[PDB]
Amino acid sequence: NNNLAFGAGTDTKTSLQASVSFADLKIREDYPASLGKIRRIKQISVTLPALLGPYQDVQAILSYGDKAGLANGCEALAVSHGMNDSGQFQLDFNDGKFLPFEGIAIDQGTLTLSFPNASMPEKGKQATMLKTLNDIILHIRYTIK
Amino acid sequence: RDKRALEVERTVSLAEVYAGLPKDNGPFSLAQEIDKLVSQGSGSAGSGNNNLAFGAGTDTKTSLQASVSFADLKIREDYPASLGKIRRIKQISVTLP
Amino acid sequence: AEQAYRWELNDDSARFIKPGAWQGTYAGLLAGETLMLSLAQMEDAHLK
Repeated sequence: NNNLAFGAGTDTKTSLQASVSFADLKIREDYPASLGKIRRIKQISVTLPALLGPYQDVQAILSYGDKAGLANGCEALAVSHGMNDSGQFQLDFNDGKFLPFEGIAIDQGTLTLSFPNASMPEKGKQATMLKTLNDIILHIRYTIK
Repeated sequence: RDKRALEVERTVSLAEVYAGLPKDNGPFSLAQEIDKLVSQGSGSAGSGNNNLAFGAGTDTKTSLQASVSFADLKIREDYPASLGKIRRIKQISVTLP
Repeated sequence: AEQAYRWELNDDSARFIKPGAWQGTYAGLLAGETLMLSLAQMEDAHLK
């Protein structure tokens, strides 16, 4: 699950997908288990320290594998500017609705990030931006209870 | 039926879409042409909905109208169609440098 | 409201709404008073 490849399904062949496994991050080891055994994600933001164009935007989709107990549309996230970027227009913690990735367990899952129109031999518009991409930063906010 | 949508902000430069017009549709530069439209009495630029002209109706003859077509922006090509087929505008802001 | 209860407290096995509030024999006259008790049992278990 810690791979870097393209989309296997239809009409996503030119999408650069950077996936990561939650179990290989070992976030549970950062605190003792006597604090609490229930640790679940609250909110995930994306920072992309990349050189951008003059008036340009990043297209990126941060999605999740398992749609089992999660709400409708809370499995994905759209990155637009990539500087402490969440999918929301206004990140409001009191709107009454569940955030994207809220309630996902710390240990299990697979977190992927697709970059549409990425391949240069098909002349994608994001082929030039990804050459200057240094790192992908995930601000994972989680609760311990 | 209510879901949380992938809500996306896209920045559009009208100088880069008027210069990026096809060959026989008469592309132009935005900064040079406004200097041409303002200085003289009447004029026009471009073809179709991606034009630069004046108001055709009453009491708007002195109004410089810069129009653009949504279908020529090709915003739908920025994401795969497997994400969703319903894509609708939420809010539009204007920056004038 | 039960599925929002199960998602905030990590208890999928939790069950407060039970299929007996509608009695077709008596036209279900206490259907609202039975579900109002089950919503009160759900929130009192949520506050604790």
